Amino acid sequence: KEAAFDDAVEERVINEEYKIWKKNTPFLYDLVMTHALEWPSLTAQWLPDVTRPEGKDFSIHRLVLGTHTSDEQNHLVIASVQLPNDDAQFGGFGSVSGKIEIEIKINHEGEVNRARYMPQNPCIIATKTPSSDVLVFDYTKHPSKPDPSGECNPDLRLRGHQKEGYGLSWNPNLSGHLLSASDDHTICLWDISAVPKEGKVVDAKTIFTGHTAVVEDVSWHLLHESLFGSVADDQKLMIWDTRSNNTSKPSHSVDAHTAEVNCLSFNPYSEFILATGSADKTVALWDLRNLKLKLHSFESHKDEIFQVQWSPHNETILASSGTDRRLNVWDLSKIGEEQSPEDAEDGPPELLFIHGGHTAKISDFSWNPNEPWVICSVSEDNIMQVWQMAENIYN
Amino acid sequence: NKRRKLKNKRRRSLPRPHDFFDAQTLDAIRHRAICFNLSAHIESLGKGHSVVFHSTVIAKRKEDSGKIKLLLHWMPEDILPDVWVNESERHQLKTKVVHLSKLPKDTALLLDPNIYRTMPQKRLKR
Amino acid sequence: SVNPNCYAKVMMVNGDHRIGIFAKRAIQTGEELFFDYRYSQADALKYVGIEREMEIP
Amino acid sequence: ADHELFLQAFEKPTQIYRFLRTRNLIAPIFLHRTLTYMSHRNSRTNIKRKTFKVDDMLSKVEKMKGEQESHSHLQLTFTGFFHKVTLEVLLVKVCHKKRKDVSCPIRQVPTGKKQVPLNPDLNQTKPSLAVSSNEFEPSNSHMVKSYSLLFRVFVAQMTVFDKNRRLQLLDGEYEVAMQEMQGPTLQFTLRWT
Amino acid sequence: FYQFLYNNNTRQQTEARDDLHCPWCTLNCRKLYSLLKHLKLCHSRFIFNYVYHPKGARIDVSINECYDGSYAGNPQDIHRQPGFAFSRNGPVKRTPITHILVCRPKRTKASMSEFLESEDTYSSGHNRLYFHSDTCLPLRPQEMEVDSEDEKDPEWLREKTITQIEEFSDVNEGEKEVMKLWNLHVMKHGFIADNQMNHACMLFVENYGQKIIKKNLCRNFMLHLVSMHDFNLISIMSIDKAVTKLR
Amino acid sequence: PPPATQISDLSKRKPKTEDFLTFLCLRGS
Amino acid sequence: YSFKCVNSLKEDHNQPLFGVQFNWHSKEGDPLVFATVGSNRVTLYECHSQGEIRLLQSYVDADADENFYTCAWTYDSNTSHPLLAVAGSRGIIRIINPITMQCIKHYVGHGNAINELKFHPRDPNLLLSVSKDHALRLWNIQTDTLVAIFGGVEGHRDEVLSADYDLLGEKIMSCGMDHSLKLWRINSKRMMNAIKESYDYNPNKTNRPFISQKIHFPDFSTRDIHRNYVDCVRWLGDLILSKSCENAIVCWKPGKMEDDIDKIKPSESNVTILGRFDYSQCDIWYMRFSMDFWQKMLALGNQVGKLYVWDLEVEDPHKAKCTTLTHHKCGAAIRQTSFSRDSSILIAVCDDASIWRWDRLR
Repeated sequence: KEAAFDDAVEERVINEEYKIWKKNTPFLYDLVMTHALEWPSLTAQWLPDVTRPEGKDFSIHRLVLGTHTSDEQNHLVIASVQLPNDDAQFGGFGSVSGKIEIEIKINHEGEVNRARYMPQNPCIIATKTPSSDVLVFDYTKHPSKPDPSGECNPDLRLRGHQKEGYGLSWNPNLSGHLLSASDDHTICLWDISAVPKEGKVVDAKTIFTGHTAVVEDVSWHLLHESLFGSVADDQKLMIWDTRSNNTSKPSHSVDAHTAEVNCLSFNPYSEFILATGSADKTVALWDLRNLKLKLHSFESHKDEIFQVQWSPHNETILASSGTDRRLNVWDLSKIGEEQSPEDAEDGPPELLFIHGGHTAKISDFSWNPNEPWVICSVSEDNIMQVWQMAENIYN
Repeated sequence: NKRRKLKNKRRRSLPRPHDFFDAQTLDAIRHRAICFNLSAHIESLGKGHSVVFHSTVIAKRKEDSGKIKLLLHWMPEDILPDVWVNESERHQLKTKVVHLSKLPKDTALLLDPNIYRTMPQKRLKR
Repeated sequence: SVNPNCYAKVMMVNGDHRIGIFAKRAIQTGEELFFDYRYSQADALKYVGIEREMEIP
Repeated sequence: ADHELFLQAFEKPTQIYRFLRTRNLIAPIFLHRTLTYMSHRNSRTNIKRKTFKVDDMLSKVEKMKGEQESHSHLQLTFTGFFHKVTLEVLLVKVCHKKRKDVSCPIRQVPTGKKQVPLNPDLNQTKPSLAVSSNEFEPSNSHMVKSYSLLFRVFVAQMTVFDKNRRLQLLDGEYEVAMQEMQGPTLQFTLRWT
Repeated sequence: FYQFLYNNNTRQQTEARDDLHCPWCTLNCRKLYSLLKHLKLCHSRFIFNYVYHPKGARIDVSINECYDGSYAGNPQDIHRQPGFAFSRNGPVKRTPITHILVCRPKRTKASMSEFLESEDTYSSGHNRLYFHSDTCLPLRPQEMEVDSEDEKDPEWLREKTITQIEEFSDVNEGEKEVMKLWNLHVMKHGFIADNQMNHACMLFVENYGQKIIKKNLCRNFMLHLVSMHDFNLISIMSIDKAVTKLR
Repeated sequence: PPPATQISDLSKRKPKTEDFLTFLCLRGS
Repeated sequence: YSFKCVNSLKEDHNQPLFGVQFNWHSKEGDPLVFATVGSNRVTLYECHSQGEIRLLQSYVDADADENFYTCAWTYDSNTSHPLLAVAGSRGIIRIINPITMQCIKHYVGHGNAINELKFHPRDPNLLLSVSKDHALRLWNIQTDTLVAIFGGVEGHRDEVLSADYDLLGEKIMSCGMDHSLKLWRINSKRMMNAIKESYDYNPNKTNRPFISQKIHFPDFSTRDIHRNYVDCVRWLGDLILSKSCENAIVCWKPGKMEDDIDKIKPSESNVTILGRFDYSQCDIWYMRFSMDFWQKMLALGNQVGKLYVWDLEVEDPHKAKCTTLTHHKCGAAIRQTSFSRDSSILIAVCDDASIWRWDRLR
């Protein structure tokens, strides 16, 4: 068919774009890291803990990931990486021995739909799996080496969701409190701090049934342990508060966009600012007070977006990426700012930066503390991308 | 290595690494480009950066006053949403030129799907 | 190559002459191996004239 | 030698680059205004000190500035068909495409019909009015695109609303072309009783 | 002025349509530095040079002979049959790789006096795709480890030596089988020491002593042993061991 | 070829068939 | 003997022409389609009455700048769609389905070039591609898995260019510029195990790839037949034809005349020569003759453009009553010949892009 023919032509195109992007990359990026992994990982996140060796530009950072394979055993993996804190040190910058590796492997079941570390102790993590039970692990107790027997030990795993799903959020203030979303259209809660030796499987402490559709995103307010919200395919998001009697009636509600929405992100600095993307090539934000009026909308993306995050150390920076194989950076301080015609033809003033250096679609992008100017990103092609923009754009 | 010069330090003459492109796709793209210029005239009339829109009228609208209007329409059928214009500004809008940066969002795929293809093309997986 | 990471060395084993190869320098994963064929200079241009080297100075 | 063969050698690289320009001018790989040597672009500094709670009341400022309303209850009176057989009219509703569905669904309704004579030019008879209720709804237009109308004796289309939340039509007189399978045409005027 | 050269055999010259404008990308460079920088990066498929003009600016261009046009993704995908290639519909085991391309951008300031006069790779890992040495076929990362393809003794060698045995006429078949088993025992293990020589004795009788009964070639095999005892590779108690193993 | 007309040689080289445009590309044949 | 030229067409590319192929894999009443490979073009035609020939769909290798050498008609049992494999100097096999108008089976791995193509008489999914690197590899196209390879350590020390299947597909003769005559028995107990296992393979089953086998020990070999290059040998039932540049065609059988072909041991070295259908004016190799479907009629072209024709009946080289048909218009170089699935239509192809159809005068 012509669609097959055009896709084959498209295969040539993406190779060309990567080649062209590679050609211009050094003059626009201050760092270029690339690594390919044996089996694709759906999501990735930085360990908050970091250490910088003395007299050594390369900084010790640790990343955690899952495993997605065709038919083999999947594993939960933690990998370390070294990145030059000082760029003045010119084996391009460091030794020829390499600056990236993997240290931790534990048998994983299915693929990691979503996994994060609980903030009060990053050692303990929870993982969304194709199975109904949400698995919980701590790499300290479990061996770093993979166990070839195939057995896994999801100690203190979480029950309460009937099926798998997407959406995970630990309470930033309450230890052991996390909200999980599922295809069951229900949001389940657990209290890990209160978990006894009940059998390493914890039933949902509280179950919410607000959204009519498959709830796919749910997150606590970054400042309030009481405030939290959920986002589903219903194109309608609803704000919730703890202990608020029935678990199906939200405190507030609003339809984010005209298409499905599965991405929510509060501003860590500004309490009121809450960023909301959408599948309709559109990203927006709302106010804790002004729910009826959209503050602003962003539509530079050429496809669905479902991953959004606020830049650390930078309240004015928000980023999002999706199936368009593009990553868009936006300046809140530049919303509507007058720009030369050579800028408007390039993009809106609020649009901070656009990155497209990956042949495959990227399913996750994550920055880390202590390094506000680098972003790790995971594409379908098993590629791990870390890059630093030029300081010139932000002076 | 501190004295590491640019990336050019590789070799003098080595066998070619074989080109990824192909011929039969090249001709199809050219003819697709050729038939694209037959209507949009980017190369001939737009100088590779512009597209020509010739105006046609579908309906004639007359109000209570003398502000009789026409609904201008353009042949590519992927053009901007159809707008009402009056009789006075007929006959010079019969040739409208719009830059590529000014094209609407949906027109990106209407003119050519190959401009952007959603490679999965369907929900194989999340 | 004229500047190889490996070199040839004849050896005597149990009354049998053999030739082995050893790493002229320490070598990491995935290297390409080279050694000097050690023909005449004119012969070297005749067959192995490719040197694949950029001059840093 | 012949430049035709010389051009032939360079034709493919140029043809490739011409298409590459076209797509990037539509779907760029990077922001040219971020180029170091293109520094005149985006010359303004990033004033990160600019607050963002100001966007809250500024949004209200534009909203009461941009308050919208619609007439109320479409009406239209018939006028003779012009051509060198009765006529029917249809109304359609267009909806946005969701994640699972491949193409944006559209729903149609048979709004009504009228017994137009066989190409009545002038002095045909002694008029009839088509009554439309408040079928259009801004809340519905939140979930679906704007509606449109169909005319068949023979196909013609005319859309009521735009995504700018502003009505396209008004109570003046109308005369739309009528295409089959200048030329056939039907006339009328719009009312709001 | 734009100069196109084909070994100077055939050449065409054109005149620029407005200055500081890209003929292909149609970018108003507004800087000849931004122009020349645009030329190399955007039009990498070609080469470019500055040759100066009576006005001051003239550019000559030609094809990149060593243009790097090739597929950049997983090499194993290219050689799959069409349809199976460019699948991207499931996880694919692929060899690890890492490259480093930017340690620090130089960020040197623009300067034409130096730029016109001048005009006038930290990889790591198994990058390229490897092939089956035995059959000249592409490998897959799945079996990239166990693939020694090499051992003590190739099969065809076993065939050739057996055939060469039959050529001998003075040897009765009772003896002929003896060294066939014994030799095939040898390069199977590749013993090299006298101690191994003895250890091979009880080893060979242990594995094939029943087959000796089956072939009923024992007496020839004792004599074959005695030769080694004449060659000092066998002791008397070693001979006793064979008798016990046989019986 | 003797007339180095313009940059139009690109517009001469590509549409060699199928109604070559501008009617003047024949000069730089 | 009862033949005359009735048609002649010439390709416009003027490139040297190569192996011809007539779709004998047809059904009764099907259009009589034949194919031919040029330098880089591939062309198909169907013979018609009155001497007309209707040009059919023709393609060109506009990407690989190489001279195609061999081709073989192909058929798919699953879709009932016929195909035709091709090969050339680059040693790459392409199989185009006319129903698909395209080739979607890509097979590489041979060293230098391919100089012979032929299918198994029974299984259409097995093919031998004789190569320039002296290699004899087998492919299971239906499973796309490689099958055992022949030659190797004790194979031909020179390039093989001519090989043939027997009628039942049990022994395969091989001859090359070394003038060696090596054959291998398919029926060897080991092989059909692999052939069965060749049809039983899944790439996702395990990391271990399929194990094609290797052979180095032909059931017989010799070189005494010709003192010059040999390029044309065929399985005349239990008898073996053989043609060299020395302007002679000789048929022969292994060992003594009473010795069974299938009883011959690899150690055998005796020869029984019973063929003298000699010719002339063709002292150069890379010429291939043609056979009728029923193995009853032999026709060979000539460099000077004539024909050398004999039947496979009781007519024997005892007298060799030749039939030297000749067309005056064709004299440059008759590169190949091809019969139909009958003895009625003969198509002779000249090197200079020109073909010359001869129809039976019966």
